[PDB]
Amino acid sequence: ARIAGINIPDHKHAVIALTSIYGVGKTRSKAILAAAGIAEDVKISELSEGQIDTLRDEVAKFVVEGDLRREISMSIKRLMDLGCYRGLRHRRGLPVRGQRTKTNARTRKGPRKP
Amino acid sequence: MKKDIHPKYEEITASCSCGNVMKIRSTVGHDLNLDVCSKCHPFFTGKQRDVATGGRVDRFNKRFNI
Amino acid sequence: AKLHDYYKDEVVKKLMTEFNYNSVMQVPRVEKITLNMGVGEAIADKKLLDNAAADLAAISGQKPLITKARKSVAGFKIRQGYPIGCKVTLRGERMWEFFERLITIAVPRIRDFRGLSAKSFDGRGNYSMGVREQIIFPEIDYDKVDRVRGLDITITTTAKSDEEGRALLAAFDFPFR
Amino acid sequence: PRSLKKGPFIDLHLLKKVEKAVESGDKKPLRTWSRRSTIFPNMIGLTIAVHNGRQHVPVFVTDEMVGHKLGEFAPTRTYRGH
Amino acid sequence: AKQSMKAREVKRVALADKYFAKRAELKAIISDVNAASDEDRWNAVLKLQTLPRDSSPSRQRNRCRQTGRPHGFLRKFGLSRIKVREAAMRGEIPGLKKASW
RNA sequence: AGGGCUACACACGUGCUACAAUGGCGCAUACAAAGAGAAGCGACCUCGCGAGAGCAAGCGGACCUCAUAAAGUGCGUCGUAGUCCGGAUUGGAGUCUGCAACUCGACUCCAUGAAGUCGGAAUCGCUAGUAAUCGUGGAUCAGAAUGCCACGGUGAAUACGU
Ligand SMILES: [Mg+2]
Ligand SMILES: [Mg+2]
Ligand SMILES: [Mg+2]
Ligand SMILES: [Mg+2]
Ligand SMILES: [Mg+2]
Ligand SMILES: [Mg+2]
Ligand SMILES: [Mg+2]
Ligand SMILES: [Mg+2]
Ligand SMILES: [Mg+2]
Ligand SMILES: [Mg+2]
Ligand SMILES: [Mg+2]
Ligand SMILES: [Mg+2]
Ligand SMILES: [Zn+2]
Repeated sequence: ARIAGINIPDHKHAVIALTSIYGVGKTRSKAILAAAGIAEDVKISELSEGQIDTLRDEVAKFVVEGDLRREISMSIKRLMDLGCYRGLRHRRGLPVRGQRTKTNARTRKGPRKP
Repeated sequence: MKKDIHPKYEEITASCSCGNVMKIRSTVGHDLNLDVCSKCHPFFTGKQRDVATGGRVDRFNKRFNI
Repeated sequence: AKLHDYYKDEVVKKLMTEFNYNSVMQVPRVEKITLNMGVGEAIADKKLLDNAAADLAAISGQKPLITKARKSVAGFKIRQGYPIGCKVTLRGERMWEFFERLITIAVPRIRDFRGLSAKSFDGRGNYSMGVREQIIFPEIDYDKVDRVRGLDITITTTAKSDEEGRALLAAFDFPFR
Repeated sequence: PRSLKKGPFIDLHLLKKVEKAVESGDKKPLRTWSRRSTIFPNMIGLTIAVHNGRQHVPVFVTDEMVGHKLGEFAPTRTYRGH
Repeated sequence: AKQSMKAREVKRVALADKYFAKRAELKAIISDVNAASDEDRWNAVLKLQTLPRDSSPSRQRNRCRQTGRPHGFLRKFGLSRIKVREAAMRGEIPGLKKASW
């Protein structure tokens, strides 16, 4: 219950808890429990320690919190150092992929200023 | 120097991708494996010669179709 | 250490042959490398100094001298005695270590490094280069970064003039565009 | 993005120009209008000035922008603020 | 439609249906997987793009067959909704009538 | 030739999607109608997690294809969480159309998982196969709908009265 440096919750089924890793959603959680042979109908409670350990090194076979944060933030930083269009969008705090800004840009624009 | 005010400064190996591996007593915390170096860098050995293994290769050359 | 031995034999040899010197003592040594971060935003975020200090501590393994405003400067809204910076002096084995680390790891890792200057000497052979990104240094984790504060660096040499300064640094394989 | 079974794209006139630039070029930037052309690793170190709509903004080609097109670095819509 | 736009669409259909069978084989070669993709596809892409742009069937707007109108077109009758209603109420369109179900 | 109509401190309309348990999710199995097709629909089989790709018969169409309907029903899990709700953002890797998907296409896979706890004054639609919900086709269309125009599946409550 201490994979990757986080505090993955008990009382949640195997997948429902393993989603919590920053880099492990439902699909990668099913794949981890697949390589680990661990059933997804059980919690992370009734798993023996060796199960948690094999889960650990398969999660490390996948990408994890610190390195995911680092890689995506360094991707964004490479963009904004490159000074391309998407870099400018990330800088200015506007939609990046071409969404609508005249209206409906809030999750990317913040709440309304004036 | 003084004690219990300075960080940890053990001996760490840093290995680049071209086979340049350097032993340096440094303050990182664990082993390091970097990509560029003072040798495998254009401006450091060949500024109009060097090769890379990234966005100029992985992103383009791997997918290149000429 | 390693770079110090490389100096003591190879660079001293080549410098003697290059300058036609009568004494080994007459070749440039290096006093120190003083790593400076003139934060200047501490007046805004007092915390931002202990975080910046944490970075010089990270890059070079010495707790940094948190320096204070020498005198009152109202234009910058700073008084006399307020901690608006933090520095470290690296001299000796530790300086040699850091110098190696810099030249071999961080000077290549600068963003599209088109090269370093060759005029950045005071006028007696003491170099002073400023880096624009703290991330270039490997020590940074980026797991504990607030912002992208750069820093500057002064290579203090016992050299006589700018010619001896350039000679000494180029001898150490400095990029020197 | 453009499919791999067709590879990348670059206009033929631009390709000829950039190959001339990286074969015997020491003279002048390349004033092109092909914002749609994926950058080559050949042009790395060139100063193509791509049409932003009204002028041509110079862009020194860097090897971190390879699978990118000439229109990511030319801005078409200037906006000071409200 | 300004006349020029009409003539534009005329020349566009003309050059499309002329340069056909060339654009099409180049498209087949590019979509193809074989020939080691070395010169086949990387030369077919170039030849295709350098074929005059007018030759593409993706520059036909399908204007109204009478009034050159870009919008409101119906391929079946070849006319805008306006001229379609006009001729359909006059009776020049066979089998056509105001439906009501 | 490129760009803009797609620009964004903002305000309004019309919609889509939710805020969840009458639900989400996996597995199993039902029941349509109306359409459209030839420089088109495209069986099958095989490859790919998927988008889709190769191969390719049939069909100018009560014959072939698009095309597997969904909600439903059974089986389990969740246990009221900002959650196994939400799917906005953003990154990475692609597929397809098209000369070309950067501004400025649509989808696909992985991860990232925001607002949002049923919404003020005010305001809207509907008297029955209607409202409400579920899904399918068309036209425009090289590609590009949550819009529009059609089609069916379940299927209400209430109307004292002026
Ligand atoms: Mg996760
Ligand atoms: Mg069209
Ligand atoms: Mg006309
Ligand atoms: Mg608009
Ligand atoms: Mg509003
Ligand atoms: Mg939904
Ligand atoms: Mg029919
Ligand atoms: Mg939330
Ligand atoms: Mg959440
Ligand atoms: Mg009525
Ligand atoms: Mg209905
Ligand atoms: Mg009733
Ligand atoms: Zn190297």
